[PDB]
Amino acid sequence: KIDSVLPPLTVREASGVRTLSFGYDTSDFTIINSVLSLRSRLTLPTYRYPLELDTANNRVQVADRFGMRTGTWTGQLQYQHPQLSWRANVTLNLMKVDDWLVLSFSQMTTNSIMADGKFVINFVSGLSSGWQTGDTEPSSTIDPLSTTFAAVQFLNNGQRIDAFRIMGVSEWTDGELEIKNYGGTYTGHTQVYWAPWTIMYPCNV
Amino acid sequence: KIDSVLPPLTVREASGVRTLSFGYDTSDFTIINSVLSLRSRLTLPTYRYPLELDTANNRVQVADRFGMRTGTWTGQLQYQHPQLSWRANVTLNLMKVDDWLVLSFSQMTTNSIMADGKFVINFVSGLSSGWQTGDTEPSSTIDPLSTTFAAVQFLNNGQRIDAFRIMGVSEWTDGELEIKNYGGTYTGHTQVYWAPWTIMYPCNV
Amino acid sequence: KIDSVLPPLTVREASGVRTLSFGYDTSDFTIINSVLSLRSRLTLPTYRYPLELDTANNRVQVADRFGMRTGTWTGQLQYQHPQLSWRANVTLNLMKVDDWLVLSFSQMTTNSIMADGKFVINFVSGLSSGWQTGDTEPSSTIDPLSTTFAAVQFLNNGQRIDAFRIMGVSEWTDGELEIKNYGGTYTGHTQVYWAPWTIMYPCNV
Ligand SMILES: CC(=O)N[C@H]1[C@H]([C@H](O)[C@H](O)CO)O[C@@](O[C@H]2[C@@H](O)[C@@H](CO)O[C@@H](O[C@H]3[C@H](O)[C@@H](O)[C@H](O)O[C@@H]3CO)[C@@H]2O)(C(=O)O)C[C@@H]1O
Ligand SMILES: CC(=O)N[C@H]1[C@H]([C@H](O)[C@H](O)CO)O[C@@](O[C@H]2[C@@H](O)[C@@H](CO)O[C@@H](O[C@H]3[C@H](O)[C@@H](O)[C@H](O)O[C@@H]3CO)[C@@H]2O)(C(=O)O)C[C@@H]1O
Ligand SMILES: CC(=O)N[C@H]1[C@H]([C@H](O)[C@H](O)CO)O[C@@](O[C@@H]2[C@@H](O)[C@H](O)O[C@H](CO)[C@@H]2O)(C(=O)O)C[C@@H]1O
Repeated sequence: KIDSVLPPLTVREASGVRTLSFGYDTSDFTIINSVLSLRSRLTLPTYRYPLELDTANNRVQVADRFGMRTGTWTGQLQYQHPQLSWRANVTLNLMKVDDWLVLSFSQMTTNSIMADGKFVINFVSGLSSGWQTGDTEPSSTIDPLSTTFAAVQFLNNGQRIDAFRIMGVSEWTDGELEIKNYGGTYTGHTQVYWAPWTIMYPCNV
Repeated sequence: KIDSVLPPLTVREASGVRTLSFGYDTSDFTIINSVLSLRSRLTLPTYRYPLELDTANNRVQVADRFGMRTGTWTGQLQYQHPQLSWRANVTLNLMKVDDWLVLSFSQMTTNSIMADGKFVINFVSGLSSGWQTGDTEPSSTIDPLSTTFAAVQFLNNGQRIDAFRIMGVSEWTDGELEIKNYGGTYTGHTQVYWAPWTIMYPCNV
Repeated sequence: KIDSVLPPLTVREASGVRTLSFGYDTSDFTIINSVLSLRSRLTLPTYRYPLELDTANNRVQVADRFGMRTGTWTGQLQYQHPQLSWRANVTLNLMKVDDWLVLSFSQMTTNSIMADGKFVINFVSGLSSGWQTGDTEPSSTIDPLSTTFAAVQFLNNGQRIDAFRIMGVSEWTDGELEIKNYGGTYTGHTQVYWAPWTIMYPCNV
């Protein structure tokens, strides 16, 4: 039947007995259970967010949402001072940009404030869909995480007086974000007009 | 002749017939068009920017430009108010840091301004090489995207008066960036000296 | 002995002699030194920081420290002006967030200052463990890299006068960071109370 044999196939006549064998690369293959098997089958790694595998085009990429994720918080902005405290209905815009959380305040009119004080935002409830309270937790306990200025107008018996307020992100406790108002320029007033302002802090959730 | 046969190769006599055959692992291989073929050939993924494959060292990395990309815009800064509007020749420095665009203003001397108003930057033309107009488009329509303060000196005509201006990134339309000046401290003046200032906004291009 | 063969094996006959041969997918395999060898052995890429391979779960991810790395600098904050200069003992908090370096100043009381001037931070020494001087080098030479406002109180014979100071990150030279105080509101004073403030600049180290 079989006259000759071509590689990988070879016939070795050792001890007057002709034996047929299959030749293979030792580092590539191995015989297990009397079959040709691959030595070291390479398993492809998985990817943790913000890295993702686009299975449709077999491409690894940074998730789009990582650069920008929007949301809103609806609740009551709490002003706190031992001698004066109030609640104002606000809706603030939120945006996750990389490892930062940005809060955007639109203009607002509030009751009067003391020379210094605290603003508290309770994220326990009020977040738009897709957002969890934990998503607003800062990635550091350093105080302050960031400071910004808010431009205001103090209303005092008809006259509008331009001033500023310095605001610092200082604490986060069980979903309550605390923004300290260290001070700034001040005058006796009845009401405050706040121009829009943004504040951001590190957040890796 | 052929006396013996070593694995993967095996001989089986069944139904008075002796048939030789090649022994293979069924999860590693198969037979396609009567030849040994690999089952499940693993294809290596490609990478979308800012991820890149350094082919020279077979290493996946984040592109260097992602952390920092510089540029300049040369044009006319437009101040807009219904009762007053002007154009000033400026060159502002630009830097792309991750998913942020930073605009850096050098000191400047401009005509007088109203208590509030708009600054417009037309990116349709004026960008340095490598930059396209689309590269300045914000990644969100939230208003404001960011706010900052600019320190100014109002020339009363006899005296130089220190004040501030609050600036907010508010809109981008077909290459025109709009920076609103909500207000701040103010006095009657002939001209404005602006100290340097920076403003940044989210941008994922 | 051997009655017949089966695929991959074939016994083809030509030119008067019958020969046994092994069949293979020519794209998948080849013969090298008369042995079955695979073509195109896939080599897995390595990863450059902030990308890393979690070997335990065979997963590629962004390093945790990339989003947040804390530290402290302890030294003397140097104020510089041709007609006045001093040194104050400070400890400032530092945080690396992505490609940004954030400096956090706690409240401080310093000696009096001129209408404008420079603040210098010498990172050559004073950094907490894990931090090198090179880690504070900006990723661009643009001036200013960033500006912020500091809220101050000018102390002049017991009276406290609220004002602001504009601060810009302007230069880094051999470990010395320079923060220019372009100006802001001012009055004659003997000492300055500074509210807390943060400033950040691009840094890809
Ligand atoms: C940060 C923020 O949420 N800013 C709002 C603020 C604050 O909610 C508020 O001033 C804090 O004290 O209010 C602004 O005006 C809105 C406010 O007056 C509410 C009160 O009901 O009405 C909104 O519009 C109403 C309108 O009053 C109705 O007559 C109408 O039928 O429906 C509208 C629904 O929107 C005001 O826009 C403010 O500028 O003071 C808007 C800020 O965005
Ligand atoms: C943001 C920005 O671009 N700031 C510039 C500003 C503004 O261009 C300007 O003040 C807006 O009104 O100008 C600063 O000064 C430059 C300005 O006066 C221009 C006017 O020609 O000249 C520049 O230097 C010239 C110099 O005037 C010529 O005599 C000389 O032959 O060439 C020089 C270089 O072209 C001024 O630097 C300003 O300080 O207000 C500089 C800002 O960076
Ligand atoms: C940024 C910083 O390090 N801030 C410190 C600050 C400065 O060290 C200092 O005021 C610069 O002049 O000091 C603070 O605390 C002070 C002590 O450092 C000082 O030894 O004693 C002071 C009272 O006698 C004061 O308590 C401050 O000014 O509050 C603390 C701050 O974090």
